[PDB]
Amino acid sequence: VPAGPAKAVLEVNDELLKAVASGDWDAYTTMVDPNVTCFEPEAAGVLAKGLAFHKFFFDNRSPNADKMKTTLHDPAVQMFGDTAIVTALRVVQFVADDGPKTTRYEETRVWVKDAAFKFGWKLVHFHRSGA
Amino acid sequence: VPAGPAKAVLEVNDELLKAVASGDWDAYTTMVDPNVTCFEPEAAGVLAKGLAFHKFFFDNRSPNADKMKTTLHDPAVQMFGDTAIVTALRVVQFVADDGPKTTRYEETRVWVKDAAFKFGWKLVHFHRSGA
Repeated sequence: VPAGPAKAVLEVNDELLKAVASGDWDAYTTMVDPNVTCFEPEAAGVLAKGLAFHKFFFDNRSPNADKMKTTLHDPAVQMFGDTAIVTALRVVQFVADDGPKTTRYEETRVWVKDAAFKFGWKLVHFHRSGA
Repeated sequence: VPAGPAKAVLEVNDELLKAVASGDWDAYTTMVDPNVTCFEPEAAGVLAKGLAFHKFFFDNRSPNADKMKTTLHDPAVQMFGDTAIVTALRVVQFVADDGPKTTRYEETRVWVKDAAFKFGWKLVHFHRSGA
C-alpha cells in the first residue's frame, strides 16, 4: 500500500534518522537538499548551511556515537502546498562520563516536494534544540 | 517603494515582533494563523497549537515584560513557492533578580502566502530555542 503525502514525508523523515544513526552519508544525500540550512546544537549558535557542514560529522564520527539510541516521539506533519512541516520530539540515549543519560530535543523539519529526489521529498531546513 | 516577496516577509516578521513587544493582540491576529503551531520555551517542551495559547501570555503580561528590549539579528529568508522560511537570532535584554541580563535565541519562522491576510502572509509555525 502506497503512502499519501503526509504519511510519505513522515516515512522519509524516519528514514533520514536511520541514515544519520548509521553514518550512511550516501543515504543522507538522497534526502537532504544541497543548500539545506539548520539550527542545531552542533552549529554553535548560528545558522549552518550546506551539506559539507554535515559531512564533517559523518567523516569524523566519534567517540561513542555507536552506543547511542535515538527515537522520534509525537511526530506530526502539516502540509502547505508543496511544503511539509514535520515536528517531533527526539529522545537520545547516550553514555557520558557519569554513566548512561537521556536527552530530549524539539525538532522542526521542513520538507519540500521534489520529484527529482529519490523519495519525492527534500529536506531544506531544520531546527533542533535541547531541553 | 514596494517590497518584493523576501523583503516583504522580513518586514512582516519584524512587525510581528513589534506587536508582541507592545502586547498588541489585535495586530498579532492580523499576522498569525489561527492554527499556528510552535516550539518555544513557554510551551513546556511540547508543540503548542492555536492562538488561545498565545493570547494567555498577552492577557497575563507580567511582571517586567515592559523593561524588556528585543532585537532580531542576522535575519535571512529562503523561499519555496508560497512558503518563506525566516531564520534569525533573537537577543533579549531583561532584568532578573541578579540584575540586567541578555539572552540569545535561535528562531525559525515559517510564513505562508495568503492574500486574505492583512500583509499577504501568515505565520503557520515557529521554533524558538534558548542558548
